[PDB]
Amino acid sequence: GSGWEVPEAEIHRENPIPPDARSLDQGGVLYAEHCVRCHGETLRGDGPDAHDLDPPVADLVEHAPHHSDGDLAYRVRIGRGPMPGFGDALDERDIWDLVNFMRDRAQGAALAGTNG
Ligand code: HEC
Repeated sequence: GSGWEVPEAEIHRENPIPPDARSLDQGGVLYAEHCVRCHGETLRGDGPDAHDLDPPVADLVEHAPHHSDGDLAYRVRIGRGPMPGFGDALDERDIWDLVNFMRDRAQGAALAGTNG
């Protein structure tokens, strides 16, 4: 590969899980279980292990609103650089809620609080 390997079809596959209690609460658990070590708690790359990798962990806060549910989901599923694909360990519910958590927090930090 030479970057992001994700099929456009699955990019438009919006995770069939309503962003709410289960997505955000449970998603936070799966997030703090795995993602925080590189993407951090504030989705800004606050991860301690994010300093011993090669590719940029990216500012999910800004990245997530610009990306689609399926796109982000597939990357957690199959992997994205130094992060292994969790699609074999985690189920759809785990990853789908992860994306909802990511999307919600990112958009919340992008929109709410910003007057410009
Ligand atoms: C360090 C080993 C990581 C852990 C742990 C997790 N992620 Fe990650 N992620 C990492 C990198 C270096 C990158 C970018 C590499 C690239 O090819 O661009 C990413 C990217 C993502 C993305 C896509 C964001 C974007 O490219 O705009 C998503 C959606 C993502 N990561 C999700 C994610 C989740 C849910 C994790 C916990 C289960 C997680 N990552 C852990 C590095 C690392």
